[PDB]
Amino acid sequence: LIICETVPGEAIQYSRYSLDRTSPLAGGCAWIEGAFVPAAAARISIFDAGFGHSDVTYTVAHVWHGNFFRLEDHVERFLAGAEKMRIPMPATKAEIMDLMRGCVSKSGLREAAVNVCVTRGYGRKPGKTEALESQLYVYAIPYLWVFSPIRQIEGIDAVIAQSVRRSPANVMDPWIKNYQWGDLVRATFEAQERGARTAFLLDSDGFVTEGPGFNVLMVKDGTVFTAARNVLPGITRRTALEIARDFGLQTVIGDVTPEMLRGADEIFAATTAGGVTPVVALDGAPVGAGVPGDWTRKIRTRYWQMMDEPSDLIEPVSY
Amino acid sequence: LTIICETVPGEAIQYSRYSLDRTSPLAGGCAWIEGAFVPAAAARISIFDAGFGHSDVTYTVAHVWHGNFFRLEDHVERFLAGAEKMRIPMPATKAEIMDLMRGCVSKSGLREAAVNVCVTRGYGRKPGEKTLEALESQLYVYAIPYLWVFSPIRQIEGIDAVIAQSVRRSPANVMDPWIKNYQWGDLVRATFEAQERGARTAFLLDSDGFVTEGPGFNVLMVKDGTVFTAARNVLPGITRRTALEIARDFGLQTVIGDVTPEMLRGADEIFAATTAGGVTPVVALDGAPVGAGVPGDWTRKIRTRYWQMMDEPSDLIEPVSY
Amino acid sequence: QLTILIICETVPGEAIQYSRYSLDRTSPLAGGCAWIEGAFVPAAAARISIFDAGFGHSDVTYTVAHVWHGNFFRLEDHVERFLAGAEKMRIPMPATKAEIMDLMRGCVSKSGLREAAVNVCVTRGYGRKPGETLEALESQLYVYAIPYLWVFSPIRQIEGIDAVIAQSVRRSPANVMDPWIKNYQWGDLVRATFEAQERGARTAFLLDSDGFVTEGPGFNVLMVKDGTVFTAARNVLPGITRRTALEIARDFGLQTVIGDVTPEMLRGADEIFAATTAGGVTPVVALDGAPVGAGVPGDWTRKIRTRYWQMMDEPSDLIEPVSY
Amino acid sequence: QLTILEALIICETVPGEAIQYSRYSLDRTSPLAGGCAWIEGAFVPAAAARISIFDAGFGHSDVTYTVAHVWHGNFFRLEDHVERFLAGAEKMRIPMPATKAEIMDLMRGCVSKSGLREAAVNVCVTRGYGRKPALESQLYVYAIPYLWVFSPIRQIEGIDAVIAQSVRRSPANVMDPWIKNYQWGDLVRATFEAQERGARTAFLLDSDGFVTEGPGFNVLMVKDGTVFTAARNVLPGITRRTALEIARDFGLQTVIGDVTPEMLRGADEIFAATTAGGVTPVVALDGAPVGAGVPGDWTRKIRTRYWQMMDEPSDLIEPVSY
Ligand SMILES: *C(=O)c1c(COP(=O)(O)O)cnc(C)c1O
Ligand SMILES: Cc1ncc(COP(=O)(O)O)c(C=O)c1O
Ligand SMILES: Cc1ncc(COP(=O)(O)O)c(C=O)c1O
Ligand SMILES: Cc1ncc(COP(=O)(O)O)c(C=O)c1O
Repeated sequence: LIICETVPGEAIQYSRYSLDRTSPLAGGCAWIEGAFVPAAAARISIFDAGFGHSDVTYTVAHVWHGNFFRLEDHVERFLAGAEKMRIPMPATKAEIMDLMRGCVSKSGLREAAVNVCVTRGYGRKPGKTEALESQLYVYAIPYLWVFSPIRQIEGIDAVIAQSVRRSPANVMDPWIKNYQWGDLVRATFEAQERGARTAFLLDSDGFVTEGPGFNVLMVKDGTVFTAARNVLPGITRRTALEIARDFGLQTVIGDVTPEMLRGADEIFAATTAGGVTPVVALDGAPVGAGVPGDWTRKIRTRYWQMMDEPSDLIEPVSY
Repeated sequence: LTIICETVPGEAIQYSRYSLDRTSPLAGGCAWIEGAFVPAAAARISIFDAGFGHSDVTYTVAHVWHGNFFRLEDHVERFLAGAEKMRIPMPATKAEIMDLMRGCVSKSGLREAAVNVCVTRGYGRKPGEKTLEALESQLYVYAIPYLWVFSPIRQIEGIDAVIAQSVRRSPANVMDPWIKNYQWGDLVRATFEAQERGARTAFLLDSDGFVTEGPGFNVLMVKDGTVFTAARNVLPGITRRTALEIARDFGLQTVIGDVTPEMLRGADEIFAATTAGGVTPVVALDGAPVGAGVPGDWTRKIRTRYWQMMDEPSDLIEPVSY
Repeated sequence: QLTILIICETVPGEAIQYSRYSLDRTSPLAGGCAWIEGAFVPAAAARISIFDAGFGHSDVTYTVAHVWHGNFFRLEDHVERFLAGAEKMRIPMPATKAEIMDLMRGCVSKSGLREAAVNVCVTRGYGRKPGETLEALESQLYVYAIPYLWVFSPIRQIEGIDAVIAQSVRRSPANVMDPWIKNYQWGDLVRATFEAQERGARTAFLLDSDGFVTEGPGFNVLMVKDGTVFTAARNVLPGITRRTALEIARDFGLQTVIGDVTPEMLRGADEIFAATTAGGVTPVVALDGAPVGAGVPGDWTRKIRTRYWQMMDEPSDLIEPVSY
Repeated sequence: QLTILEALIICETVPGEAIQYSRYSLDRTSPLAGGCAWIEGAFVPAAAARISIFDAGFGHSDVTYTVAHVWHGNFFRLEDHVERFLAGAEKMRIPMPATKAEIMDLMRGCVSKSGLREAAVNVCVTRGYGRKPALESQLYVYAIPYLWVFSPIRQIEGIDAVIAQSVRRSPANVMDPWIKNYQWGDLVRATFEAQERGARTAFLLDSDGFVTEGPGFNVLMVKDGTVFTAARNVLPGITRRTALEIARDFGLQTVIGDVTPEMLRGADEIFAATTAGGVTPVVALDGAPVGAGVPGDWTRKIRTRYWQMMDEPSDLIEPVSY
């Protein structure tokens, strides 16, 4: 089922530096039950209901060129989903941001993926009081790619999965970022069996939702369409839609049919682990012209250039 | 959200009378983690195991009662088959798994225990990676004191339930309940709804409106000489399997097949079945009594025979060598 | 017994009043007139072949446009939705948009009815038409104009109705038979009506597979919360009464959102109302035995209802007087 | 263009095989010869049978029905059909305006007056169009020449099918396929999909991904000596019922229960079952051969036995008095 090669001349470029590895936390740092530890050594109690019940939600913020991107938006969504899942939060928004910034700073990574999750926990904590049994776990590790940097430029192929559907809103809601990947994993297997890189899942009514780790967007005659129901409201998606509106395009978050996809001018995936990815073939047929689309490239370009432009959306890490 | 427990004096559920020597640190609860038997309270897994971040894991729970394993072989076979269906390579043989489970219980000293075994997709190549295609999957095992979904008292006196209206069971073509798994998002939602509606538990319906199971147990009903229980969108429970064997031995018909809410509302009796507690009468449903509103005759006979099977020599029990 | 639905009682002084006139019954078409297989016929004589696939397969779609005070309301909107659904259903249309509107105008005119419901439907047909060619379409267009129909009575339009969220039935999915196409497949909707009756309410709202609010039997469901009007996007007919209510709402300065509606949204709503050509705008004053907001017809609902009926007497691109 | 039935009096059949029409002459001086309906109290020529446009059976599809057939002048399972018909009308809550005996007499009369020795006989009941010219339900009956979903040649040579991916079968908790009904929106969509993909017909899945039925027929499969067919979200067909009786008489096991696409793709044989044509081999599915790719061995024996039952005196047949 640390730094990476990227396309010369294109918008995705790691930082040019070298990491001080005297620190055992350099390269990847987790925070577990009050301790900053080397990511490789980070372990959780097997009795955490985050494991045995998948009673856990999370988000992933990224750092690029030493800048957090939309860290505040991420933690607010993380917090809103934990409230929806009814998991009490054992730390404030400010505290969580500080723990994430601490994991990144300690790791020294300028290109990084920062996971924070909260679990229902494993019962009373070692040692207090009504005191919360929820557990926060954080880690900052090298930036993750669902699709490689080369494919961020050259594009991927996809299928509409036929053997599995996305988890319904009234079973376990994709709106809450969650670790229940049973359907997403099955869809990844199906993609492999059919010779594609990834799969889009349909919901029970047959509408297009998302894929294993990314939102799905399409462009058609000057409008960008993306699903409202049975998907995570991704923050890459939010950015792409803000970019598209700046470019004068219209945006619609609403029901997306497979016929809409098949007729689309352009399709692309969006996720914090990779950014904006052209999808150039669907179910064996070309998407539009079969090459990364015009709007796709100009949205992807703007996305990466934002990593370096001062704005309310970026926050430099203090290392 | 919701070593010895109080039991009802004189009824069929009684713990072993004994003293547990605590000289060994494994006594009271023992886990097997990455090649080592450790005390349960110290059992920890890598946060990077996909069994966590993707719930890429399946498991079973077999129990020990009066120092006897109950249907250990059936549990391991089912566990192995679900792992195959989930496409998780198994890093152990059936015989190996059974010996780790016996070892955890033996080292724990517990005569009444719950024994969990699960396999996850793993966290990448194991430490001491010695080749690329050595299996990355992880097997974790633990034996801890026997767990009760419903208390020993409720096993005798019964519980009340609701049919959930705010959540449905995971469909077979999303993540199949037939594979025992840790994706409890819907089961936890149903637990919250029960609490908000003032009932002990909830039964979930599937997308077509049929009765499936609840949070940690199968649902069975009795009507005019037949025991009915869902086929689709449920775990094929081994407590359910035993209850149906017992029913047929009592002369009743058994039907594994679609169960409707109207069937439940007309039932003579309803009961829950799970390894974590056995056979539990369900005496009220959506605030209305089930049958005569007390534990039914067949439920009580099945429950009694079930616990007696923990003592009676059979192919179903395997005594633990402490 | 099931209750889905020339002059009926209305509330005196309120915005709903029939025309005061005398219908002359000399022409046998007066009071109700259908067009069936090239012929205008009295409504009571209107019959179709039992072998029409619109019956045996429900291979049929339709719309109902209404006449009030002798004015057609949004006739062209209706025929445009009608045609678009028939194309979605792949039923070839045996007439042009213009021809359809003329037939509908014909039926109303010949009926004499100043308050009427005008149904046009197209079926896959019963095979080769009498008098034929494999060339010729087999689809059948049927039309009728009969006295105006009320899902909820004129008095309930003023005083309000009570509803339940159905728990024993769900709305047909988009990938089974799409509610977006107005259709005659009312299996789920009839089940929901019976459940309403069993639970002591006037009607029921159906949820879809994912547990979201859709529509009721013959009407759309709208709600008002803190200055915004909400109504479902998916698994509903895009009603033209709904379309009109939203237009009115935005001219009152309210926001509007067509999109997913949850049961919890409804349970917190300030107001709830139904919308349909067969009766207009209906207050929903109790849901699942609980009061909706204050439990009386709500402020905005009453303004929207009032304005809707006023629009029947206001020349505009939306109303076309009937030539009697 | 929609093709639901391939073969709308006598049709061409495979010489020497089990399906053969009667050789007789129709007395056509009667207006009813060749097709006779009963509508609102009168027998009328089928081609002039018309119903009120205001019948809720049209405007709401508030209607259920069955079709029993006559072969070689014998009604086949007439009583079973009327009993299924009546039970579905009760489930749909449509009052029945005639007795079981009165229905069977009207069906027999329509056949007798038609003179058809091979006939399809439809009986339906609708909610009606209001107070009649008390109870408003309407019964309509017609006997017309026997109808073929698949032609007599393909009853022998077999057909090809696809599993529909563009549409799903109506759920039990929307409009239950268990009640035979005229709501074919989904079945028509599946028929168009079959046509687009170059196959003669399609099988529909339900919400959970299980195999249900097709447009006008049940789906059965054979694997290693057992016949499987869906339980949920299908009509409990009487051809299906007959085929499973024959299978059991032949010594095969029969299982009415959940059928997966994987099971179909693995089957030894697949066949369709319906009153409009009988038992049809399905020799290709999604462009792959079913089993060996020829009409299967058990399919052929069941089909042969089915047609021989049209002539063998038994509780299954009753001769029609013309
Ligand atoms: C029509 O009766 C109908 C509506 C309302 O749509 P209009 O406002 O009349 O266009 C809504 N939902 C259903 C199922 C209907 O049949
Ligand atoms: C299921 C799913 N959809 C979409 C996303 C991406 O959303 P975001 O842009 O906030 O990372 C994720 C992240 O991996 C995801 O898990
Ligand atoms: C969802 C679910 N259903 C049913 C069961 C009961 O199965 P068994 O009797 O094999 O323990 C379990 C727990 O044991 C379960 O988690
Ligand atoms: C949907 C459906 N399934 C199955 C069947 C077959 O049922 P029977 O064998 O009783 O005719 C029919 C008959 O046309 C049908 O309409």
